[PDB]
Amino acid sequence: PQITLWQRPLVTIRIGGQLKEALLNTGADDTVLEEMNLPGKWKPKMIGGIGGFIKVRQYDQIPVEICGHKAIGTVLVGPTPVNIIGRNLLTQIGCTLNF
Amino acid sequence: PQITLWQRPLVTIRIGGQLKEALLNTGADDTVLEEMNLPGKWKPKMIGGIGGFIKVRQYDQIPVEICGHKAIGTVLVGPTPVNIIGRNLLTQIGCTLNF
Ligand SMILES: CC(C)(C)NC(=O)[C@@H]1C[C@@H]2CCCC[C@@H]2CN1C[C@@H](O)[C@H](Cc1ccccc1)NC(=O)[C@H](CC(N)=O)NC(=O)c1ccc2ccccc2n1
Repeated sequence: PQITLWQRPLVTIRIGGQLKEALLNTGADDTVLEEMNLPGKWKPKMIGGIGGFIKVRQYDQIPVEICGHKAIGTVLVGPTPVNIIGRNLLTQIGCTLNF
Repeated sequence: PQITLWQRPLVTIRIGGQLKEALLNTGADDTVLEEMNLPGKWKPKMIGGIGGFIKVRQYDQIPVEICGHKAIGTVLVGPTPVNIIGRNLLTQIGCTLNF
């Protein structure tokens, strides 16, 4: 589809069997989701942004469905105010910026 | 142009007479540049990111050129790990998300 930027780019995503509201983020390397109890092995990690770093748990090859499209990759989970879908997954659903 | 997301979406911008590199960011509402001197009166503001809140200097109605396209709006200057162009300026140059 085509998404304008007047409003925050919120879309519906399906992960771990649940449907969630995530923000499309060209400015995020990784994908960070609100704390949730996922199955699987996970390594500890530190990621930063404006304001500093926060510790998150890293899960690999997690199947995610973004607005109908299907992708699968790394997902960081932690103390975040919103679900951030980063470039790692955006590339997988053929998403681009145009102006 | 059509920018893919296999690599950080960086672009060259021109502002205050200088050139700086900036990350086109759809997940950001505001535009925050690293600490630099800009003409004009400025007001103290605070913004929150993933790592928390930070203090910034706000400049309104400032002209910015993003890959040749002109935009005029608020620009926040503070201690950020990188220069980011937000939705307030991306909308001005008719930028969208596609896939
Ligand atoms: C600029 C401002 C208006 C304050 N907004 C934002 O920061 C909003 C805030 C939202 C609510 C909280 C959760 C994140 C979302 C999305 N972000 C936008 C979002 O695009 C933000 C922009 C950014 C880019 C580079 C450096 C810092 C910050 N990206 C991020 O926060 C991602 C998070 C991640 N680990 O994937 N960080 C990075 O992509 C990133 C890249 C390089 C870095 C180098 C050193 C230190 C930290 C670095 N972080």
